[PDB]
Amino acid sequence: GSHMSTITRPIIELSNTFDKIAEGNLEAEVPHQNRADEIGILAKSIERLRRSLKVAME
Amino acid sequence: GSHMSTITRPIIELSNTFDKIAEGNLEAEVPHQNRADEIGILAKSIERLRRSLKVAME
Repeated sequence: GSHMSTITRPIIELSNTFDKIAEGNLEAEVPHQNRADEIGILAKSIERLRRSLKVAME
Repeated sequence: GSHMSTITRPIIELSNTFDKIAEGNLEAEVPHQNRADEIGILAKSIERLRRSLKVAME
């Protein structure tokens, strides 16, 4: 592919985050958490799901 | 105006999906699964996580 645009950057990062969640890793950090636009909200949603997983394992 | 725009439609749908996942619901379906662009790939990632949750419960 091409890294000419920064739109691919957040999408690739979110993909890696989903993998770590599926594997049962509750230590990885979610990216773009400090964003304000719709991308920021989506990242926050992932973080919420991660927290719920930790509670279940506990 | 904003409602007419389809930019908010996919983000809102993804949010609802995250909620259903957090609640332990493995019956809800993921939207935009048939998409080809980066949005389609992201939806597929959510579906994979949902499947993993079902395996853990079972």
